[PDB]
Amino acid sequence: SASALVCLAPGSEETEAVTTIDLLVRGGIKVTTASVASDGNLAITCSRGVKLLADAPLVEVADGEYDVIVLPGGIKGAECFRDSTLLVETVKQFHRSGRIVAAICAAPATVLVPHDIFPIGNMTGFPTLKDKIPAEQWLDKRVVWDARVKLLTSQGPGTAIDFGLKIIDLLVGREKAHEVASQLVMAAGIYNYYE
Amino acid sequence: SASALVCLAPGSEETEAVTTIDLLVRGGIKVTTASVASDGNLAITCSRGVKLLADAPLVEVADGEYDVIVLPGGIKGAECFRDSTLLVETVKQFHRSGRIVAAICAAPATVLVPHDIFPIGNMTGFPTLKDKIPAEQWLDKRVVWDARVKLLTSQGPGTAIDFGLKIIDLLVGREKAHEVASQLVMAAGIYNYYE
Repeated sequence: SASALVCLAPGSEETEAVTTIDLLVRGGIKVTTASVASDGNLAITCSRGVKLLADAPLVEVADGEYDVIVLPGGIKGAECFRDSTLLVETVKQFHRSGRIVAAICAAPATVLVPHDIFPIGNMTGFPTLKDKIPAEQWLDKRVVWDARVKLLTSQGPGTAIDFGLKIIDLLVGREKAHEVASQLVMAAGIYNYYE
Repeated sequence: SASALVCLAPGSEETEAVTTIDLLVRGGIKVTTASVASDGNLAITCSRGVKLLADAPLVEVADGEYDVIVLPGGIKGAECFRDSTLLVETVKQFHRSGRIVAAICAAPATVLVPHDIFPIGNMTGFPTLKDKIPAEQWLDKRVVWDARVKLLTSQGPGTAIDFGLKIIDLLVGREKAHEVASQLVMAAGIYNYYE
């Protein structure tokens, strides 16, 4: 019965968003995609021109029963997220209500830091944006999970598998993470959750 | 400069398709997505439910100036490709005219082998479908490039980066492939075009 809300804005990074969605569905997690900062328009043009159709406007789904809210990166998508009062409030509400916030690539530095959503609490993001993340919070790691604040972060398009697998591990369990990983033909240095 | 025709069908594997498109654009390759939906529909529902929009129906663009035709996997999307006379015709024409055919995951075994498009040449594909590739052609490599017949194949969602980078190497060159790789935060077991 686990579910995820995956946010999409103009300029979101399509590999990050789609890889994550696909893995979550492979993990048996129900995914809803939400259009952010488009006044309800479901057509989203991503950072390298891939066009997606979101399921619903964020304002219609923000109050639902999801276990995780996912913020893909892509600098311009992340800026839309940052500048959306609804997005920011929804992320805060997910946190305060004991749910997971998952953010990749530009999203940590661009969305979470300026709004002080997670002012203590370990976090990563795209490495060339390292300086935008407070020194004491930064870790240069493919995926960072801070259970104290239920914050999952990750670094880039190439870490989207690692990111999605950790969401599965947290929501469904290790066995299912391995089941999913085992069918992807993953590169050798990525953790596969085996026994 | 270089261009790529990326085919899409109902049931295409969205991580494979989108990762490839993203990397090709990062490589400076002009990408056109073509719907192989039998009715010409462009709003494609992929294998895990992601809704992608194709630029054009295949009939309108099959005759274009492209250096490579790319066949994503996904079982039902590859079946659509196999069962499309225009798709098969187009792949044969790319091959006979000295251009590249690139196929990942289910596409080699489902599209290429039944139509005997490559009676000679090394190929890979999704490992659980290995028995569907003639033993004399099968290799268990993340990416297989057979220059003799200009056939590029790859194995799964987790090899989509490897696949896309090799397309860049072939269409643009090693420098650009390395440039793109270096932006991704990719895992250590993916060749990064250094040396």
